[PDB]
Amino acid sequence: DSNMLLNYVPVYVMLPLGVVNVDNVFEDPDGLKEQLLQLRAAGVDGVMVDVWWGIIELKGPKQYDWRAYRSLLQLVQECGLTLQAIMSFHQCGGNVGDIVNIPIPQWVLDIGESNHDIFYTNRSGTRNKEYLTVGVDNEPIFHGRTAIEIYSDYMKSFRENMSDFLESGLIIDIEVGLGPAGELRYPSYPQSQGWEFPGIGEFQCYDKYLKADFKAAVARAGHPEWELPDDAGKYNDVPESTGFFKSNGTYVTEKGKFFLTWYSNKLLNHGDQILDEANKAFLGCKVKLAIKVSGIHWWYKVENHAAELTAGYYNLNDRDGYRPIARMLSRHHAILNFACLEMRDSEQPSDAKSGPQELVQQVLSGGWREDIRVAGENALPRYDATAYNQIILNARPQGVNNNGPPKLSMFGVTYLRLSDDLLQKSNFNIFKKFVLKMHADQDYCANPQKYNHAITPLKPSAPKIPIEVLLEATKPTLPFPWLPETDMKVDG
Ligand SMILES: OC[C@H]1O[C@H](O[C@H]2[C@H](O)[C@@H](O)[C@H](O)O[C@@H]2CO)[C@H](O)[C@@H](O)[C@@H]1O
Ligand SMILES: OC[C@H]1O[C@H](O)[C@H](O)[C@@H](O)[C@@H]1O
Repeated sequence: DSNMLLNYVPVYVMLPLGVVNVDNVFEDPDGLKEQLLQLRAAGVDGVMVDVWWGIIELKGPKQYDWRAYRSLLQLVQECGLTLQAIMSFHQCGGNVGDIVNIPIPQWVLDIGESNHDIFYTNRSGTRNKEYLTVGVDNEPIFHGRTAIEIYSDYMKSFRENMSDFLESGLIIDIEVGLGPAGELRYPSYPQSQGWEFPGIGEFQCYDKYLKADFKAAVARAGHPEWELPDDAGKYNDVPESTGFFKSNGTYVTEKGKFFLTWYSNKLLNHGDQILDEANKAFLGCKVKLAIKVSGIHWWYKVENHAAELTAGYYNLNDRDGYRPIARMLSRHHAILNFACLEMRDSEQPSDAKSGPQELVQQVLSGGWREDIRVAGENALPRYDATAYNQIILNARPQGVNNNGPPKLSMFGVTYLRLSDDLLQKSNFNIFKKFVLKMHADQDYCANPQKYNHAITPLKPSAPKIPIEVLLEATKPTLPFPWLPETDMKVDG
């Protein structure tokens, strides 16, 4: 058991969307309690929850109401579960699975009415109101504050008002929301605008701030006449139908490469700058910082990787678009939370040129190569053994080490999502086996220190890493070898 415990990978479960409604009311504590108690008995280590900005700071600037969430955290603590708190600076409602509508603060939306450019904008000019464009990160246009200061003040307020829960070790990590669905990405595949899998998506850098940023950048590059992509097609196009993504297309020209570098760099800096504020806000707290990276697996199997590119991940067969993110996270001692841990290529339609298995291997490998912790989540609801086995495989790519800790292991997996369906007899029985196998056949272990997941005070961010150094991580590397199947299947 001893050596097996060092192979233990913690399992968390996402709480239902809207547990705290838009009116900032913890609607059904009794119902939730019964569910959490079932998770506790099942061996689950903790749960994850969105701490919605649009709910908390709804009244106005710096008018936070943490009461309902304090009641939620209190219940979670009573149920013997830890918590992964997401600083959700995005809207719930327009992405897959969003069954509740929670917009960002109305007072922010009011400003957006006078300044439509605070929203990510596509070439056609459609404004996406689910998140504030990186373009206004440092624009003091929100009643004197910049978007990043809003995020900073929010996290500081969270840290002080939840000081008791933090001190007791209830919160294991702060998932810093960095864009749509809390992920560090552009809203390139908006269901709200008609996008449907596996559309290549669209670049979202047309708001006046980003556009001006781009124009200034190209001018300094000696090409002031360069314009943003105008041949990348539309949301539901396929790569070959566009002049930008077709073979020998614009994406490989000097202009295209410059744009893609600029576009993706905006995300790297966005995450770096906001994480700077997160390290400040939670300095000294016994919690770890983490960010979420979306798994854009469609088109991964074609040389243009169109969907990843429009999403802001400049990843190609000869350019690693994720390792730079991992390197950026290292200075913050932050965790890279990646999705698609449950997917297998065979489950995707052939016309999508989907490579979730390879993508996961690349991202996790890059994280470990950069010596950072990598965690993850299943992208879509799954209750089957096939899904759990794939997650367990990714959790320990080279299996269990009976002689000690595994060389490779994810830092944790958060399951989407707690629901009535999950708790049904058969589904829950399979889930319990999933938890057991993730735990390397060991019983639930209340003290993380036992499996080398000790919680220590968050330290200050290490020195800033120059963009040039961050981009050195674009150098392609071989992924770590993966077993074809886990050695710890939920069944046989
Ligand atoms: O509650 C967490 C977030 O869940 C959804 O976003 C998921 C998305 O469903 C999944 O496919 C992807 O892999 O991860 C994201 C983030 O966990 C909601 O759409 C978000 O609003 C929530 O914050
Ligand atoms: O809506 C976005 C989702 O579209 C599809 O379901 C993809 O399979 C999934 O990976 C992605 O997150």
